[PDB]
Amino acid sequence: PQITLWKRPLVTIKIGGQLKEALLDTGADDTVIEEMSLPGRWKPKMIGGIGGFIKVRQYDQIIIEIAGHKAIGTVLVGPTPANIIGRNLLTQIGATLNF
Amino acid sequence: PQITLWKRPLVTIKIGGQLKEALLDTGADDTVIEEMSLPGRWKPKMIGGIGGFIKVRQYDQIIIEIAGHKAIGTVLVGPTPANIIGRNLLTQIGATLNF
Ligand SMILES: CC(C)CN(C[C@@H](O)[C@H](Cc1ccccc1)NC(=O)O[C@H]1CO[C@H]2OCC[C@H]21)S(=O)(=O)c1ccc(N)cc1
Ligand SMILES: [Cl-]
Repeated sequence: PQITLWKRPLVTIKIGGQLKEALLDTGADDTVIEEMSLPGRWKPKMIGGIGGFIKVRQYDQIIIEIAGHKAIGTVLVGPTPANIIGRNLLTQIGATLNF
Repeated sequence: PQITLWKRPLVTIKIGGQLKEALLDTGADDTVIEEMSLPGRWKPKMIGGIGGFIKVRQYDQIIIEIAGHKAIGTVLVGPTPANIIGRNLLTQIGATLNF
């Protein structure tokens, strides 16, 4: 779809078989999801944002559906203020910014 | 223009008579600019993201040119690690996310 920006660009995702709400976030390099149980191996990592750094679990090669579009890639799981879909997955679904 | 998301969606902006590079950020409600000495009145604000909150100065009705497109609106200034063009100004330049 074409998504205008008067409202937050919130979509439904499916991850680990579970539906969640997430924000399409062109300012995020990486995808960061709130704490949840997720099948797969993970590695400890840190990620920084506007306010500093947090600890996350890095899950590689996770299947995620984003507004009906399939991606398979890295998801960081940790205490984020919001579920954010970053460029690592937005590129997989063919998203571009246009003006 | 169309901006793909393989790389950070950085554009040149003009604000307070200075040129800067900034992210076109669909995940940001508001525009946040790295510390700079803007004239005029402001109001304190706190904004939160990954890692917690930062203190910023909220300036209203600030003129800002974004990739050659004029805009005017609220700009938050403070110790952000990135210049962030948020939805309050993305809408003014007619930006959409498309997939
Ligand atoms: C977390 C979002 C809901 C909100 N953020 C916008 C977001 O696009 C930031 C924007 C951003 C960009 C660079 C540095 C800090 C913040 N990106 C971000 O945190 O991405 C993280 C995940 O991937 C990594 O790549 C960038 C940092 C990491 S935010 O910068 O915290 C922010 C929060 C509150 C307001 N009012 C305005 C902006
Ligand atoms: Cl505004």
